[PDB]
Amino acid sequence: GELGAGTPHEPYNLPLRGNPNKSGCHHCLADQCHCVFFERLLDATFRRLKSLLPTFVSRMVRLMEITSEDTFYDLGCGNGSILFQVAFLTGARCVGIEISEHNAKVAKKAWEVIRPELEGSSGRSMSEVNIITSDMTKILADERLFESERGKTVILLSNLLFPKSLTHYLSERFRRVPSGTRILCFDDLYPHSRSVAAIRDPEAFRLFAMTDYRWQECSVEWCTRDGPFFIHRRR
Ligand SMILES: Nc1ncnc2c1ncn2[C@@H]1O[C@H](CSCC[C@H](N)C(=O)O)[C@@H](O)[C@H]1O
Ligand SMILES: [Ca+2]
Ligand SMILES: [Cl-]
Ligand SMILES: [Zn+2]
Repeated sequence: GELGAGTPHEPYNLPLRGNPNKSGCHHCLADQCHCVFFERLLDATFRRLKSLLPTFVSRMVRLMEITSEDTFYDLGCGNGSILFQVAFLTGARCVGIEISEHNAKVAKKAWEVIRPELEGSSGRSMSEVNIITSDMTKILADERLFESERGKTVILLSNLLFPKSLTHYLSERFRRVPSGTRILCFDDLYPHSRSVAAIRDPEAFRLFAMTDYRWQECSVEWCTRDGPFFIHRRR
């Protein structure tokens, strides 16, 4: 149902439906979804105690082919909302890395209060969610990270406000993750808008299949309008 072709000139884009689906959602292709449920649950949880909204996560789970056999990594997970939604929708093991100690504390406490509610409503046990309080560069400096997962690895990199040096280091490091790994970024790790890119960086194209996307309107906190993001799949 997505429009476009995933190319730089025709990125994949999903227009909002004029009327909500049966779950009240204007975003998802499916006529049933959990976006509003998670909106309300997240808001209630964090009241009891720069972001991607639940509609974005619902679209992402489909785009990145996330399965219960995958391990989902949110690099810069913040309060952990993405981890909670991905675990609920996929059953994958979820790992978040957060450099801010306060944010890691908030994510762990929110997970503790939220997991009982998800398991009570769905009747199913939640997969594991782990929060690592650290700079992601320290963690990813280990070449053995992700290797045992055999490419059953999904990585979210919300790096619009990351310094360019950090994104560049991640672009270098992700060339060496196993085949099959899927990586989502916003400030492109492997700029490929121009046709000469494959001559400038032939290794990046040998190592990745690259797909361009527009995020749906009102799916990101900072913008009501749409914007670009990219999925790179290790060949
Ligand atoms: N070098 C670094 N290592 C780990 N986390 C970092 C980091 N630089 C920035 N971050 C974190 O990345 C987060 C970006 S906000 C994105 C939050 C979440 N991924 C979402 O999509 O909703 C911030 O919480 C910030 O603390
Ligand atoms: Ca490797
Ligand atoms: Cl490898
Ligand atoms: Zn939805």
